[PDB]
Amino acid sequence: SVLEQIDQGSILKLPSNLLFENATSDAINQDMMLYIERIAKIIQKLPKRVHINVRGFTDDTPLVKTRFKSHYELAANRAYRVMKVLIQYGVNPNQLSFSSYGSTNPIAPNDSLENRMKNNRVEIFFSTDANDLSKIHSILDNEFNP
Amino acid sequence: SVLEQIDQGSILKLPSNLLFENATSDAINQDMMLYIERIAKIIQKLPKRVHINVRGFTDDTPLVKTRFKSHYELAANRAYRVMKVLIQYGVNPNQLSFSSYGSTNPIAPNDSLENRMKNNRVEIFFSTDANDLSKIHSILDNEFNPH
Repeated sequence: SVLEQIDQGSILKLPSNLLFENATSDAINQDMMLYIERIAKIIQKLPKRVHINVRGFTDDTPLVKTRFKSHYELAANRAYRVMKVLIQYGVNPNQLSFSSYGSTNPIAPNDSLENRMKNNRVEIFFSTDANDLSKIHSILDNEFNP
Repeated sequence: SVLEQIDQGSILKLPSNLLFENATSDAINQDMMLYIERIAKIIQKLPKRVHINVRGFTDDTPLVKTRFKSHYELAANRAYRVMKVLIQYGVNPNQLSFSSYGSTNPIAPNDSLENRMKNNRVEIFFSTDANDLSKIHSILDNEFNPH
């Protein structure tokens, strides 16, 4: 699915070759722009405390004819560009950040065309900074340990 | 107390204003490297399912003595350098990533130097990708709510 759940938040998975003109570009295709607007709009309906981290991943195919010096960098620029478009479409900048995994920790091994493709993605990870449990513990800790 | 807990994980706050040559640089002061080695040393006392994210934050002071074109970029490069020094000292690349908040999410209002200086931060966040509860919910959703 485009949507996956883990215990500390939600992940929207956007394949990089739908998003970007080519293997080393960070320019977003016109036909996906309003798909990102649609993500910005649904963000406006989420709990006030939601944080949105735009995450870049790449396969490990060596970089060729590009100003980008590493996968880390390509992934960073990609996640950043998607985050920028979310801001254009009205998302509060104080609810956003971007991240880069480069070619590390792939979804699939980098040994087929299909697999490398899965490793090429931007994930939009939705979580919150909740700390009630942490406050609870700390207050009880200070009360019951010296 | 360089350590803060939130319900999804742990936040280690680095002495960022000491680690970097100046506040608009991404070059680490070589004298301070021991501090990053120290952290690196301890990370291996953590299981490999732990994910380690280095994140950069800055004040909103207009950029000055730098090739970088934005706060987002300065904070990214700083988080990245720390991430790279962690790799240097043995931390597994497959557990590591870096993030930038630029000048967003200040911890203090940007309205005095000392407050501004508080907003320049590098932090390491520790978490996991646990999905038991989600799997449990999904199993029960398919069963009692089939589509």
